[PDB]
Amino acid sequence: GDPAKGEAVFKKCMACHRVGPDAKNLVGPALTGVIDRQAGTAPGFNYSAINHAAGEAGLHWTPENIIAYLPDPNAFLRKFLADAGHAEQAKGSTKMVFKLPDEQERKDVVAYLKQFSP
Ligand code: HEM
Repeated sequence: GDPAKGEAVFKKCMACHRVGPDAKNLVGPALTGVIDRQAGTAPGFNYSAINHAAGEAGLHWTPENIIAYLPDPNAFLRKFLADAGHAEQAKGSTKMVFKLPDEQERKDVVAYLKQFSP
């Protein structure tokens, strides 16, 4: 992944997300420090039941998980919960109504996000 190109891909995320110092929540949660962060734990953000449940079931945003998540957020979260033994909690839908199908763009945007996490 190329972080330089990733910054350009992030333009597709900026309508709802912010990264950087004192980044604040908007329609979506701040993404500073999201790498390896438990899903649904960004301070002050009101998550969907499914995004919250996935984190409680063990979902952490490793680079691999973000890459697999971006092409279809709902599909990823529902499968994660089912595989974990919490299928009953995968009936809802995530508030993130956006998809990034292209593999390269996904790799690059994740490379960019890694710059803002330990
Ligand atoms: C390549 C594009 C984007 C990236 C990298 C991205 C990444 C993420 C990630 C990793 C999460 C989970 C964060 C957490 O659990 O703390 C998330 C949640 C969310 N994103 Fe995005 N996002 C992108 C674009 C968008 C856009 C454009 C929108 C909406 C038009 C959006 C709205 C949201 C919302 C509302 C949530 C919370 C979902 C929920 O609570 O169910 N995202 N995003």
